[PDB]
Parts: sequence; C-alpha cells; structure tokens
Amino acid sequence: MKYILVTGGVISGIGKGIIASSIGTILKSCGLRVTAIKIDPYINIDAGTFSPYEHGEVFVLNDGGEVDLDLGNYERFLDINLYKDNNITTGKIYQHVINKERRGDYLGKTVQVVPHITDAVQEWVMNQAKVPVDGNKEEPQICVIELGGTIGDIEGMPFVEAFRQFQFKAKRENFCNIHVSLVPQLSATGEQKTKPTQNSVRALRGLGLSPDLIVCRSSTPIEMAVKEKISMFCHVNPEQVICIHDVSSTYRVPVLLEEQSIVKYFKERLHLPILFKWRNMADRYERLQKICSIALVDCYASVFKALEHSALAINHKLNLMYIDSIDLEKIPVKFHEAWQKLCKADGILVPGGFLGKLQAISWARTKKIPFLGVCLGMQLAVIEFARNMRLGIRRTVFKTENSILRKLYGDVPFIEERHRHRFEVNPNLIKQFEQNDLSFVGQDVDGDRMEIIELANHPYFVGVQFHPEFSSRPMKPSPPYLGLLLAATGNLNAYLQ
Amino acid sequence: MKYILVTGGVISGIGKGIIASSIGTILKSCGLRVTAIKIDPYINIDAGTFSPYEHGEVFVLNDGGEVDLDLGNYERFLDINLYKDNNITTGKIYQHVINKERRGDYLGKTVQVVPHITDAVQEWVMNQAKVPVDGNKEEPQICVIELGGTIGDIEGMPFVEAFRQFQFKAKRENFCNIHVSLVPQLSATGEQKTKPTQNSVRALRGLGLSPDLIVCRSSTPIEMAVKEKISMFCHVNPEQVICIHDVSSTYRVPVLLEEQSIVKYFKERLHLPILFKWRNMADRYERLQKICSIALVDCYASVFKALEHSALAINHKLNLMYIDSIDLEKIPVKFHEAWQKLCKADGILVPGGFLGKLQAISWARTKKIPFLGVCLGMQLAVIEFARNMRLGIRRTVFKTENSILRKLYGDVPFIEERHRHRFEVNPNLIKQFEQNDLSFVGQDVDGDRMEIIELANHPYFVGVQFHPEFSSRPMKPSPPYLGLLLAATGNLNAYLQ
Amino acid sequence: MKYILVTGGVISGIGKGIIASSIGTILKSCGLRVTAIKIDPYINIDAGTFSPYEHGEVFVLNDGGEVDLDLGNYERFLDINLYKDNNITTGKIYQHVINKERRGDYLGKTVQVVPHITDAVQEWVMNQAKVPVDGNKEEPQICVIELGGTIGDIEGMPFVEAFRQFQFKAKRENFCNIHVSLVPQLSATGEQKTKPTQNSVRALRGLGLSPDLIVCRSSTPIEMAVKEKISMFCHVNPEQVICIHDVSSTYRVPVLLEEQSIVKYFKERLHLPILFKWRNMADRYERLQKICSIALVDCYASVFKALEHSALAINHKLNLMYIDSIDLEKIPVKFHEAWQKLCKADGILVPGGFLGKLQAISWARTKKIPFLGVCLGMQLAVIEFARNMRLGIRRTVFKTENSILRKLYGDVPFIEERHRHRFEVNPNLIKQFEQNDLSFVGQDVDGDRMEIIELANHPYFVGVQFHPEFSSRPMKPSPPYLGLLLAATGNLNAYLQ
Amino acid sequence: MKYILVTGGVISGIGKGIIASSIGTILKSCGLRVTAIKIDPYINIDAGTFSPYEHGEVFVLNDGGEVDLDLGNYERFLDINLYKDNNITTGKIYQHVINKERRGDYLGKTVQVVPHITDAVQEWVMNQAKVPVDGNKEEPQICVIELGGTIGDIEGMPFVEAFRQFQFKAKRENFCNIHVSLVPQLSATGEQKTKPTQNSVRALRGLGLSPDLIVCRSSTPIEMAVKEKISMFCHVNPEQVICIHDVSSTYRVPVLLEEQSIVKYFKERLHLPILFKWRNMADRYERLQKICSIALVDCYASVFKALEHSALAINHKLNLMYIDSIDLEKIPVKFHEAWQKLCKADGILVPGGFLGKLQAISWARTKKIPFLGVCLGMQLAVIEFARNMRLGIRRTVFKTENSILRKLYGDVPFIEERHRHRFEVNPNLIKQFEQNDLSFVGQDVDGDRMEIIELANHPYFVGVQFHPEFSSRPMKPSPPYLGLLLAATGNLNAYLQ
Ligand SMILES: CC(C)(C(=O)Nc1ccc(-c2cncc(C(F)(F)F)n2)cn1)c1csc(NS(=O)(=O)C2CC2)n1
Ligand SMILES: NC(=O)CC[C@H](N)C(=O)O
Ligand SMILES: NC(=O)CC[C@H](N)C(=O)O
Ligand SMILES: [Mg+2]
Ligand SMILES: [Mg+2]
Ligand SMILES: [Mg+2]
Ligand SMILES: [Mg+2]
Repeated sequence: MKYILVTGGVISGIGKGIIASSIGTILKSCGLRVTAIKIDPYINIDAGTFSPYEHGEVFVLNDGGEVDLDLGNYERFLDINLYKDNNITTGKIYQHVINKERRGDYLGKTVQVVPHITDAVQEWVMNQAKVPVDGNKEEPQICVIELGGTIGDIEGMPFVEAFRQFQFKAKRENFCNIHVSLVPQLSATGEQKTKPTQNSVRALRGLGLSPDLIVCRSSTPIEMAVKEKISMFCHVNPEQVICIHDVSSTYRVPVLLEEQSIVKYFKERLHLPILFKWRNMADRYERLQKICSIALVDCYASVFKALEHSALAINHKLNLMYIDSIDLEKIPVKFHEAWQKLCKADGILVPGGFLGKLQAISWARTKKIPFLGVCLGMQLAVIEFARNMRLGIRRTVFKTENSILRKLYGDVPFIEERHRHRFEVNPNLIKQFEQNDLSFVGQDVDGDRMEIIELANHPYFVGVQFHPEFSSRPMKPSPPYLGLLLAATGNLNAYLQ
Repeated sequence: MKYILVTGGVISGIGKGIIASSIGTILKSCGLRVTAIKIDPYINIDAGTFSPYEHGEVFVLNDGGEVDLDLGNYERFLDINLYKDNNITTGKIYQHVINKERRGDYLGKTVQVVPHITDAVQEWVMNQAKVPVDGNKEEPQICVIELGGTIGDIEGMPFVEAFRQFQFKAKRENFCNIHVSLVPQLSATGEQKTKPTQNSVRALRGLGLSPDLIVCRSSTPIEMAVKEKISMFCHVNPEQVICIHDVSSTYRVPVLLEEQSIVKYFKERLHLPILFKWRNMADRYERLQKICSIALVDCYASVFKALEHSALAINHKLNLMYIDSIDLEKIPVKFHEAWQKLCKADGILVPGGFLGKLQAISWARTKKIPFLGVCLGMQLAVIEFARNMRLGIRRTVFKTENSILRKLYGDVPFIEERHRHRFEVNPNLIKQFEQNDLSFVGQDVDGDRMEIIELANHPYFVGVQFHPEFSSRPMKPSPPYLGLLLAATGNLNAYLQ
Repeated sequence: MKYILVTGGVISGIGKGIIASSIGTILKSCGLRVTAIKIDPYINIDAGTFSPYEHGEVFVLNDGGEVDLDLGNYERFLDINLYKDNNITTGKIYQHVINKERRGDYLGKTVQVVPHITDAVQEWVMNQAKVPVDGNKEEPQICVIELGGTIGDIEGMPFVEAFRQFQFKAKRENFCNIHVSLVPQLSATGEQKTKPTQNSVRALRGLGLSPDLIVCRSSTPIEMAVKEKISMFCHVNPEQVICIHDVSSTYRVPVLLEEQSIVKYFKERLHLPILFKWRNMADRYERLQKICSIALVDCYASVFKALEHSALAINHKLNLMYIDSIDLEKIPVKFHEAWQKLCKADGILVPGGFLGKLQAISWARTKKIPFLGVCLGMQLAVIEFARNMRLGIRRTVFKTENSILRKLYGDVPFIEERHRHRFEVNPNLIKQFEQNDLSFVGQDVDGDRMEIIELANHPYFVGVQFHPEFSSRPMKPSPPYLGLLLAATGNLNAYLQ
Repeated sequence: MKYILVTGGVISGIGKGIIASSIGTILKSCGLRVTAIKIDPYINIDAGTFSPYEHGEVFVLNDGGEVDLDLGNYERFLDINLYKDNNITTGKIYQHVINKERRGDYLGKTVQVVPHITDAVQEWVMNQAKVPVDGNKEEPQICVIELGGTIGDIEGMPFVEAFRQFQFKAKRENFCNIHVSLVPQLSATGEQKTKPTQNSVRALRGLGLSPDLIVCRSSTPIEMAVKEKISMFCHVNPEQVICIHDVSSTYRVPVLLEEQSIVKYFKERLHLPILFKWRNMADRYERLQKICSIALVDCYASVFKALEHSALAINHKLNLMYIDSIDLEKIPVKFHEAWQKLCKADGILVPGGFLGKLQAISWARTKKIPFLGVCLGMQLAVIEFARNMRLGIRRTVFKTENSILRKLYGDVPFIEERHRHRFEVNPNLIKQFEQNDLSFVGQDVDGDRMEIIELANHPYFVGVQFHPEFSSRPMKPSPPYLGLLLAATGNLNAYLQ
C-alpha cells in the first residue's frame, strides 16, 4: 500500500488530526480509497477507561470500540467506518506481544522492544491498512497514520523506531512522513519563531525519519523569511514547508492545502494515479448570520459538530450555549446566568452522561420549546413525564409511520445507529405512557427496549437511546439534530413538506 | 531502606551480577541484612519462555518462579531465598499497569510511561526490598538492584527514569548508583581505552543518574593514567574509580573490592552502622591440583557451580568435560572424542532437559563408575535399568535409613529441594524394580511419586527428580554432587565414616 | 563568589535578559553588589560586525566595547558599567584557546573542547565576576550569567558543559540555575501547554544542570493545573515554578518576582545575608495620559528607552512614531504618511547611522520644532545649516556657560559620554558658523572636534556627537533626551527655573 | 568528485586510518586518482604543538606542514604528497571563520556553527579534494575523508553536521560513509559483542549519516551470528558488514578487503568506471626468518616503517630494539639491559629529537658497527667525532660522486628530502674535519649547511640532516635505512655491485 505518517512536534494541540483528515479528503477527492490509523501512545486499552475531561468524548465505532474523538475526525472527513483496531495503543501492542510470548510464538527467543514490539506495530499497520473501511469491499490505496503525542515523548519511541524500519521494509515510493509543528508567534514583536520546529525536526531526524513535508501551525500566515529559515535549518525545499494558519473552520483546511499544492507533492512522491464541497461549506460558514441559540444542558464534540452540520445545512449560525445542570439546580449567581440562557433557548439539548437536566426537560416540555434528549436525556424524559453494555451499531425498528424522526430519516422502517448504554426502559411499565402524550416510537428487534420516544402534543420533543452524533457528517446531517434546528427556526413544517 | 542501584555500560557480559552479588556479601560480612532485586528489561514474564541457549539455565525459586541464572548468583553469594517478584521485567510491570487501567485504578486518567510505569517500578522496588528474603523475619537494611542490559538500550529507559525520580523520592543517604563498564584493552599497543566508559557515563548522566562508584572491567589491572582519565572525564574522585580485572574465581571478587575500600565509601555515603571465607576459598581454588574428571552428558551453570563447590570442599580440581549425547549416539569423529572423554570419566553426570544419555547410563551402570542422574537422568535411569508442572520447593521423604543420599544430607527423614518436572515414575510398575538392584528410596508425602533412586550393587549410582543444584552454595555443597566427587575420588567411604 | 546562571528554553525572545536583569536589581535592593556576564554563543567578536537589523543596536561600553543591547539591560537595571569581557562569545573563547595553543601554554597536550574550552569559560567567568563593575572598588558578591540562545543549540554545548562542571568546581551554596521557558497558549482552546518546558528541562538535565527555578513565560498568568504539571514533570517544587506573564512594562517585572518570593529562595539557596522605585515607576507608567508625539527619523532600543525614561520623569506618555528618511524623500503614499507624522511631531529626533533626515532637520529648524540630532544627526545639522574610530567614553568640555545642555547636565564644565564615530567637523571651517545662529558649544579636550552644537534662535535645536542614550537609566534620564521632551511639552523653561 | 567519509565508533585505536588508506590503495589499484583528507577535531593548528608521546611523531609534509602520523599512512599507501590543508582541524576552521567575520565577509550576519562552520568544512573539503596530490596534474576522482575521533565526541559535532548536509549538497552517487567500530570479544566466554557497534551506529544515524559499510574490528574473525546481529540492528545488508580481524601486517588489510568484495560495493554505489604487490608483501612478511637486530637509541613510527620497508626488500626480519639514552648513561639494572642490546646491535640508529646517544655513536664508530644518524644523530656525530626553522622539502647537493648514500640514491647529483631542524654545522669549522676521516658529503644549494656526513674508514657510518623516513614507501625503501640493513647483514657490497 501507500503510507503517509503524520508526526507532531512541540505540542499536540496543533490540530494534526484535522491536517491528517484534511489530506485524506484531498486524496479521496483525487479518487483514492483512503484508510486511517491513529496511534495513541497511551497504555490505556480503549477510551472507556477515560473521563470526558481527559481525552474529550468517547467516540463509539460500529463494532463497539470506544475511542477518542480523533477517530471521529477521520470518519467525518473521509465518510469512513473505522474498526477498533484502527486505533493502535501501547497497551494493545504490549499486551499482544506479552500474549504471544506466553503462547511460545517467539520460539524461546528473548522478547524485546526492538525488534518484537516494533514488528507488532508494522504487522498491525500493514494489515489494518488493507481493511475495507469504506463500504466498498475493494482493498485501500493509501493509509494515513497519525502518530499521536509529540515526537520526543518516551511513549512514542517504539512507534518512531517501527516507522524508521518501515521506510526500508517498504519503498520511498510507498512511504512519506508529514511533520506538523508549532511556529510560536511572540506578542510584543509579532515575531514568528522557527526554533521549536528546527529542534523537533532534529529530534525526528535523530529517530531516523526525515520530514517529507513540514506543516507549520501558526496564528498568522508565516512570512517568507520564516519559511526560508525552516527550509534551510530543516533541510527541506521551500515547496515542502506548508503553513496552516488559524482559519475560520475545518472546512477551509483542505482548501488551504490545495493552495499549498500538496497533491503535486503526493503525485510525485507516492507515484499516485491522480474539492468544491469543502470550498462551498467554508464559504457558507463565513456568511452564517441567522442565529439559532440552543442550550446544551470536547466532552460533547460530536454533539457540537452534529449541530454545526445541521446549522450549515439550514444556512443558520449555531450559538451553542453550554449550561451545567448544577447551575440550574436549587443549589445563585450562576442560576440567573443558566436560567437566562434557558430563556433564550430556541432548542434544549440534554445529551448523555454517567440533575437540572430534569428541570430543563420540564421547561422544554411545558413551554413547548424544541427538545432533543440523547441516551440519559431519553431516560430522564421518560422519568420526568411520569412525574408530571449495549455498545456499537444496532438496528432500531420504528413502531409506526406516524413518527417525526422517521420522516427526517427518509421514511425507512428501521435505522442502524450507535449505542453506548447499560440502562433501558422497563417493558412492563410502557403501558402507563402509550395511554397518554408520550409515545414510544422506536424499539429494538427484540421488542424489549424502547429506543425512541416522541411527545405528540409538542412541536418537537424527541428522545433517542442511540448517539446519532457519531453518524453525523457534513454531507449528511444527523436527522435528530437537523430536526432540532429545523424546529427551533420554524422551518420543520417546510422541510416535512 | 538503603538502596544500591547497579547499572551496566558498554556491554552486559562485564559481570555486573557478580559485582552486585559481591557488594551484597561485603555488606553481609559488615553485618547487614541485604535484599536483591534484578531488573531484566525483557518483555518475557518468567524464564520458562526461554531456551537454555538464550539466557542460560532456568533457575528455579522456592515459590516455583522460573528466572535467569543471575538470581542464582544472588542466592549463592548472600545465602538468600528469592521470590519470583525479586525479578522485575518490562512484561511484569506493563501487564500490571494494563490490569490496573482495566480495573479503573487510575481513576479515568490517561495511563502513560511517566508517571505510571515509573511509579510501578518504584512501588515494586520499595515493597520487594522489605520482603524477608533471608530466613530471618526481620525487615532488610539494604537492597541491591541490578539493572540488566546496558544503559542506553530502549527497554531500560522506564527503569532509569524511575531510578532518577527514586533519588529525589528518597534521600542521597538512602540511594547510590554503581556503574559497571568495559575498559577495552587493545591488542597491538596494550593500551586501555576509557572512551566507552566516558560515553556510557555521559548517557547515564543524561538519564539523570550520576555514578557514585565507577567499576572498570578490564582484562589487566588498569594503569593510574587510565584511572585519572576516568575520574576527570566521568567527574568522580579517583577513590570512586574501582578496577575489577580478570581474576581466578568469583571467590576473589569480594576480596578485590575490600582492596578498593568500598566499605569506607558505603559507610560514608549510605550512613551504614559498620570476609575471611572468600579469601580462604579463593586461596584454595588457586591451589587445586588433584583432578576429578567428570563427564557432563551456561545451560548447566548451577550444575557446574555445584560441582565446583563440591570440588573445593574436597580440595580437588573439577575437570568438567561436556559431552553431547548425539556425539555418543550411533549417528563418527566426535564419537571417538565423546567415548574417549567417557573412558576417563571418574563420574558420569546426566542432567535434566526437555539419546546417548542412555548409553552413558549403561556405561556407568555396567563399569560401576559413579553416577548422578538429575530429573531426566533419573527417568532415563529407571528406563535403562528396565531394558537391562511440579515446580519449586517440595518435601521428599526418605523410605529408609539405608540410603547413601540420606547420610550425605545428614541422616534427616525428609529433605526440602526444588523441582521442575511434568513426568514421573508409574506407581503400579515400581514393584518390578524393588525386587531387584534399583531401590526407590525417596518419595513425595503423597506416596505417588518416587523422587530418588539408588542402585544398591554399585559404589554410587543415584537418581533424583529434584534439582539439588539450586540449593548449592560455597559454604554448603549440594549433597548429591558432593557424593559424586567423593565417590569419583574414593573418599566417599572415608566421609561416610 | 555566588553565581546565578540563567538558561533559556524553547525560544530566545522570552525576555531572559529582562528576567536576569530583574533578579539582579532584586538582589541589589537586598543590598548586594551584583555583576553580570552575558554569554552569546555566536562566533562573532564584538557586535561591530553586525547590522542593526541582526541583533538590534550596537550598545557601546565605557572601554569602547561594541556589544548587543542586552548588556544595556544589565547597565540600566543595575546602574553598572560593564567591560567588553563581561560579554563572552564562542569567537572570543576559541581564539583565546587557539592563541594559548600557539604559545605552547598547554605544554604539548592535545587541545580539545572538554577540558580546554570549558576551562576557558570557567577561568573567564570566575575572573570577570570579580571585576569591580559598580563604581565601588569592593569585590562583587553575586554574578548573574545569562546563557544566550536556547539550551539544545549546538553553539551553547561548550558553555552548558562548563557550567555542569562549574557546579562541582564550586559549591551548591555558590551556584544556582534559572531556566526561562515558553509556555505556549493556544488560540481556540485558551489552553496553556507545558510540553516544550518539560522537553527543554529534559534537555538541560541531560546536559547535567537541573532547574533550581523554572520561569514560565506565558501570555496570561498560568493556571494552578499548569504549574502542577511543570512542578511534577520538571521535578521541582511548586514554589520553584515562577510565572512571568505579559506585563505593562519592564518596571513591573522585578515587582512580579517579589510576588513570586524569589528572595526567600535565593536567601535559602545561595545563603545570602538578606523595591519601591520599580513599583512607583510601574504604577506611574500605567497612568501616563499626556501624549508627547516625537518623530524618530530594536535598531534604536537605547534611544526609545532614553525617551521613555524622560517621558516617565515628566509624567507624559511617549508616542514614538518611527519614520524612514526614504519615505520623506522625493522618491508617494508613504510620503503623505511620513510628512503627516512629521506635522504632528512635537519633537524631531534624528539618530545615528552609517537622506530625508536633512529635510526633517530643515523642517524642525524652520518651523522651530524641538530637535535632537545624535552623531550623524549633528553632522547633517551642520551641513544643512551651511546649505541654508572614536569609540567608548570621552571627556567633552563645554566652551561656555551659555549652553542649554550644560544646564540640563547640572552646570558642570565638562561631561563624560560615549562615542562611536569615524567622522567629525572640520576645525578650519568652524569660523563660518560662530558668526551666525549655529553655536559650537562642546569640544574635546584636544580642541579639534566640536562635539556639541546648539542653534541659538530656536526653543531647542541641539546636536551631539556622543550617544547619551547609553548613559540613560530610569533613575537619571539622559539630559539631551529630557530636554527634547521638556521642550516638546513647553515645560523646559519651568525646568530651567 | 566522489567522496568516501570514514567515521569511527567506540574507540579511535581501531585502525580507521589503515582501513581508509587500504580502501584508497584498492581504488588506486582499480585505476582511480585518489585524494585523502584527515579531519582531526583537536583545536591545535599543526602537530608542531605536540609532544611525541601525545599523537605519535610529527610527520613533515613537502610544504613544511607538521601533522600527525596518519597523513604518513595516506602517503605510504597511496604514493601521494599531501599538503598542510589536507589536514582539517577545529582550530584551522574556527580561526578561518573568525578571520572572515572580522573582514566583514559574512555581510553583518550573525556567525554561528550551523551554517557557517559547517559551510567552511564543505568549502575546504570540496577544494582540497580537487588538489593534484599525486604528481599528475589531472584533477582527482575520489577523496577519502577520515573523520578522526569517535562519533559522539563533542568536538566532532560540526563535522558530522557538515557531512550530513554534504550528502544532500551532492548526490548519493557521489558520497558514501564507512563506519569503523570495535566488536569487543570477551575473555571467559570467547563471545563477540555487537552492542557498542549498534549504539555507535544509532548515534551516527542520529547525526543524520547512515553506514553504507560497517567495518567491524575484532581480535578474531567474526562469526555469522555476530554479523547477522550487526546487519539486523544496524539496518545494513550482510554484504555491507565487513570484518577486519587482527592480521599479520598492514600489507594484508587491502587484500582482506578484496576478500570482503568492497570494490563491487564501490562500483555499484559510487558508479565507478572499474592488488598483487600487497599480497606479495604480506606473503613475504609472514615468511621473514633472517633477523637483523637494530638498536634504536609511535614517537618514531616513520623510522620503524622505513626499517620494515628496508627489511622486507632484503627479505630479513627487523628486530627493532628500542633503547633510552638515559639507560646507557652513567646514571644500573637498565644499563646492563641497554648495553646488552647495544652489544647485539647489527646496526645503531640514532634518530632526531629536541645523552647516551653520544656513547652509542662512540660505540658504533669505534667497533665499526653500521650507523645511521638522523638530524640530531648527525649533529651529535659531528660533536663526538670532534671529541675523539628549516621545515619541509629542500634540495641537498652531493659534493662528490665518492658517496655511499649517492650510490644508494641512484648516482644522482642532488636529492630532494624533508627537513625539520633549527640547528646546523658551523661553516668556519668544517675545515677541521675534511682533513680527517669524517667527510661532509652533502650540502644545501646555499653551501652554508652541510646536510650529509660519511665517515670514510667504516663500513657504513652516515649522518643526514633531513628525515628520509617521510619519503619511505613499501615500493621504494628510504636509501639511508636500506643502506643500514644492507650493511648490518653484509649485503651492502653485493648491492653496490
Ligand atoms: C466546529 C466547526 C464549525 C469548526 O470548523 N471548528 C474549527 C474551526 C477552526 C479550526 C482550525 C483553525 N485553524 C487551524 C486548524 C487546523 F486544522 F490546523 F487544526 N483548525 C478547527 N475547528 C466544525 C464544523 S464540522 C467540524 N468538524 S468535523 O465534523 O470533523 C467536519 C470537518 C469534517 N467542525
Ligand atoms: N554613530 C553614528 O551615528 C555614526 C555617524 C557617522 N557615520 C560617523 O562615522 O561619524
Ligand atoms: N629534527 C630533529 O631531530 C631536531 C634536531 C635539532 N634539535 C635541531 O633543531 O636541529
Ligand atoms: Mg532567531
Ligand atoms: Mg584517547
Ligand atoms: Mg497534555
Ligand atoms: Mg546480547
């Protein structure tokens, strides 16, 4: 296969995953079948071990893998369905080698990091690159590998050593390395400094990989004198020093890379047989004037992106105002902030988790303000109506054609969406609710779990057990989120017509 | 506790384990309770995964741990009984952290090498240092930690980072580092080169540990000009540059270290409240003239050491001539080497394993030459008499007082020795042999396994199921090995009188 | 002596020289005699080799040394008079060792970087620290050594190796290291990243120096979670992690360091027997409302600082608008910018160099707007009146008591100021001017060079051959600059009364 | 041009200069014009600064350059005449850049190691490679550059950075790197260790150069398992792992390299349009039985080599027994060693320097034992007969045809040989000697200095002012040395016939 490693320098928050995902959609626009692998040098096996504050949200894959939000960036940019083994971690590879050792698979030889851990990385990358990750069963052409962390962190040392070897245990026609690095810009002088990028490239080149492209991330576009220092000290041509400055949106990052001519580089280097929409979406995003103010009651990064996809599609600006449920709760300055936000809420969003959510539900229910409840927001909705693990892709069957979500999903009798919940509605008690305004509208194939609710005597009050955020992509807004913004702007009855 | 790290430079075969074990017996001669821990940066969990060619023999511990022969060096020098967790490996620590992660013991935080793997090393070292490893239940005073590998190998990087932190997460009064390094001596010029030791100390000091002692291993004693270069370039006083040259025996290495005044250094540095036998044994070893030629039919390092302990005790030189059983086998130049060695064999030794052993057994049996069979050498002896896992410490009961091994072990009704076998003698068939010359003399407490055989109509033909090698120490020769050399020299009937 | 090394991490523009100069004035406020040495790892011998665009202005010392502007920061903060050998460079030290080699001073031994270049650094630092650099002939107590560059640049490697050795070839009571490092703050998230500081401290600690204080430079004050990561990963206590954020002025940086308690650290560590004005000047600077707009017709950093000292003393804000003389020149958008700036010029400043300066002189002369000409601005003033190396400290004698500059300098018959010029006024032609409005008012002791001019029929049009900028300090504004701001605000005749 | 860098790993005494010189004579046997440059990272400018104990003898070049003996190895192997600038040193390059800086040749830019010192290395290497260093005025085809020191020493860091850049600022067709490294062989086990070579290649590859050949120096030929570890861990094919073991002679080292097929590698890699004598000389050397015992009364490495060239040519073994003149002196165990050696002296050799030499002269003179005096040995000979700087190539004119040295040099009226002396014979006093047995036979063209003496009433007692050692090569023995061995074996009168 053809392989593109993306390494990071100086600091991890430079957006390497957006760059890597951007080059993947560039290559896809050039007609290529692109895979992605993310290396996360953490010793954790799956992101289910994390808090939402640590690594952002737990993105959920079709196979039930729990991963950090950057596999959602590859899914959203490439329109791809990743498997749990497209995330490589140090825990996953060390445990693999330890298990092989105990099985005698290393034939009584001493197991050690080089070669055995480095071979495990190569074995895994070669095979997961070949996985059909598009819906097309045809073997991929390119694999973009993001090496997470910063080159020079101790946890990354097996992977760069593996990738050093992988140059030679392949061809230069088949492997290149992108180094993404911070070019810090000083306050008082405006001066862009190249020293961290030079030092990071020196470290990377000391690990036996050379930058084939250097991607500068900078606050402002870099000056030619700055690009000249980088091309001289990092021993790469000026045409191989790319600048991605702070832009308006992720839609503009692929467009910017065409305007740095990366396709000519990848054609020449990787010997490749080679956007519109990203321009259009960027150009639209920069012109969004009509505010839709929604109350959310990187912890919710797919939720925010799903709303922005929906907002863009209806040519509105999202104003996502985040409210803690403890602010709305009876426990008082932040109460008069939170409830004031909840007054100017055109829609209420109660996402998942593991108290004032119930008050926001009551507010939305009573005042007839548009509501989307996801996972816990469905369960709390059922609960508060009464007062007044299941992991990965599953089929949800609609119990009727008289469903607003069914119209938004395109009249289909069932949907396949991603789940992540341990708790569900009691099958014996459903007959308390069916008599009244809260219809249970979607169920599993087993008929035990109700998985969608709709409140009938309301513009749009829906609850879903699945996370339809993980299915959201710019080209196809997540229908439960689209319905929320359509309802909040009154356009729902025009769309459903 | 007080801690002594022993790091290695340039190459691992410099004898760091003998140096570390030597300083342990020095400190023990100074009256201190000494523990040992060995770090082996391999990803293997236990040495049962190894061939005998890889890491030498599998030493067996009382608890059934399978470890490399260097935990036998700490056992033999200190008269200590190590536990399986006095061996630290990368596999054992990474699996520990992975298991803690999956249990949620890191409270949703990202697990990473620093701190979490480095803390696991510190946690383990602090607690295993406190283990009563002598028979005395009193908590130890010093722990000698040998860091296996060479400082600068990638697998060693978590451990040196842990030990860097461990300086500061302790006191300088409680931690020091010994660096053992090759001083190569060139052929043509006789010139001793200090450059590898300087470069290795620069690497070690780049990992945030400084040599408190530098132990030069050299072929010849080092010149003062060589010691001056090391003390200048490695930034350590001349009194802290120790030379251990190629000596006669391991008995001389502690004695040499007194003659480099290390006790004064450890008294001053570690604030310690502070040999004869090692001199005596060294002085004896250098005067061994009477050859006992024994045929063995680092793969057998405890076997060789057990014979040398026995040889020294009877003031004989061992000539251990190693013969492959395939040389003795019918499959022919090496046949006339092997059988010629077997002709001048004063004793035959058939150690354990997993064909010409049977011929050597037949030879020894028929010609009435002294025989010791260990594990497989007992099983093949039973088999060839007929023609003509159980792991760690177990109690073997003697079935009679009429046992030669029972006299050698001191008339005791049972012995406790170390086992490592999956196969044993059939309890139904023992009644074929008891009628004849092959007595089954030792059994387990269960009475199912016969564990010792003695052939009655022979000077000394014994078979044992245990490995009594692992019990051998210079002060107390292993009785089955002592019996072999006593028999082979005719001194048996004088000893047993 | 007591020594404080100040090392830099990530990027050089973090202000290490202001931090180092700030701790020097802190220690001086604590009553200590402080020296400064600046190491510049460039191979250049003196800054006379530089353009003004490269390293900023060439600061001139009393002995005629040409140095970068950071020796002016030590002069301005400490009220000190540095010698040319308080600047150490790689060129100065390598040439020293090469010269010693050729003289046989190394006694036929091979000269090499360690030890001989590292010893040369130590020799130089020990002796220049002892230099009376105050006017007091008493030997100094502390020496602040700024190591220029970033730790990990190849040119800095001799100096950090020297300073590693210098810890041990001294006492910990007598040496400490401050590491100044960038904590980059990301745009989108507001997130302060500690990774470069951790990596830079790892590099510094790999060169055998540990941070005794870590000084974070950040745009905003750092959060406690950020300070905790630094104190954990850089293995230093929280009290040793200092934050200097972007402040109003250099006057506030010493004041901030008291509010980080550095005096307690230096008392404890360096065993020291231990501001008001800096608070007052900072507090004043933040309240400057009255604008004095001056046209200047880091290239002029002492000029700008001299104006700011003058501005602060008269409680005005300086608006220094910089105009290129080529903009004012007949060669046209920038002409209407430049001449528009020159219209709102309350004073014209024509500093030194090596064309529209003559037009600005004519403008100021004719319209009677306050003028200060320095070096070339005196020579061009003489020239344009007619139309209508001498290096370091020299004595200039006033030819009369009827001098405005003589009143501003305190009625004294001569002044001693710093010179840097190859050209001077023709002694035969002076009699053309003395007849008219342009008096030559200051001369050298030789009587050949006129060194000050004053135009009599004007509020304030003075020219000086010396650079009185280099003499400017916050406590004592440079009288030619003070006169300019006093004239420009009309306060001159109140001051001279 | 084509360039071959030769780097060293682990320790400098591995013989890199003999390897580099050997590949140069291989390429010369393939018909190529070969240059050599030696980089010595010492800060010394010329070896005239050294003692003879430090870097061995001072080799003298035709232009009067004073250099270490390794430029004599390139002269002897290639039959080449090196210039003083074929030795590059850190002193020579830093002084060059400092001088350029002071001249303004860097146009006011900050001079720093990268680029300016690294460019100076490249500039120098490119131009000195083009120097006609053979007598043929045609521009060379290959330049062998030995980088002295060990890769990873701090002084070598500018040169490896220059050579990293030089790969890219050339072509792979035009540059390759040979890494020479110690494979230490342990005493007790016979085990050859690859770890230092792996670590040294990791350091070298961290400086951005990869081994194109790895030359193992080992005591014994390396095993295939050892070559496999090196080829795996150093990421080079088995055919690129060369072993040079301890051999009989330098004559065998080129022959060994053909038997490792290096010409096939250099043909393929450097795109080259491509021994007998070295085999013959090696084969002869191994069969030398007839001892010629000569008393010498790396300090004298060209002297020893000149004797060995002479010995080989007359098919004798040299037994060069070295005697200190202080042993022969009246100041007594070593007296009876020294004079005993002087009794079995078939020839006396008194080489140059700066007391018992006079006694050895008297001994040789009186007993009529063959004598060669060089420089000081001529001056002391003149002196002791009476009792009983001029640097580089100079023309010496023979005063007569009646000269034994003139016959040995081939009847020529003058010779051109290399000089290094400050003292000479007094022109007024020569008329004391000419009357008697000591003829002055060679003079300079000036007629002031007598430069050769011959004692007439003796088999062979010659003194020369020049060092004819530096002219010695295996193909053409130095005639004054050849005469000594011919005289000492009685073959002189057969040769001179
Ligand atoms: C939330 C929003 C509106 C967005 O653009 N935010 C934003 C804005 C700017 C940048 C940015 C600025 N400069 C540089 C770089 C980098 F590239 F260098 F890092 N990034 C990053 N994220 C959005 C809608 S859809 C989406 N993401 S998404 O669903 O994956 C879809 C793309 C496939 N985000
Ligand atoms: N210092 C300056 O401004 C230099 C002025 C002028 N070029 C001279 O040499 O006198
Ligand atoms: N080269 C030498 O042997 C030197 C000889 C003597 N010291 C001189 O200067 O002439
Ligand atoms: Mg810069
Ligand atoms: Mg040396
Ligand atoms: Mg972080
Ligand atoms: Mg090995």
